[PDB]
Amino acid sequence: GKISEKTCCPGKFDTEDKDRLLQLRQRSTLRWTDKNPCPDNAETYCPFCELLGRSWRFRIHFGNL
RNA sequence: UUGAUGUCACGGAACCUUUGUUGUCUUCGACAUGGGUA
Ligand SMILES: [Zn+2]
Repeated sequence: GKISEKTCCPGKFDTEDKDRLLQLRQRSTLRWTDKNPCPDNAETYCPFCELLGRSWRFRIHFGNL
C-alpha cells in the first residue's frame, strides 16, 4: 500500500444505483489494509482514490485510442 | 468514437466421426468408295 510516503486506502467499488452500470465486477478485489475507504465528503483523497477519479468534471480523463 | 467509485473474456482447442475407393485380359480381319452402260 505504500506509494512514496503516502499510503492508499482500499478504494471504493460499491454503487447503490446498480442499474446505471452496464458491467459489474465479478472478480475479487485485492487487499492490502483493513482501513476503511476515504470519506465521500472528504477534501483529501489518497492516490488510489485520485486514480479512481473519486476526488462533466474529471480529474484523470482517458480518451479513446 | 468511451464515460468514470466496479469489465477474471490470457473465462471458451473449430473440436469430434469417414480406406481415393469399386468395375475393366494391351487386346485384334474384312472392310473402304460411287457410279457405269443402254
Ligand atoms: Zn482512498
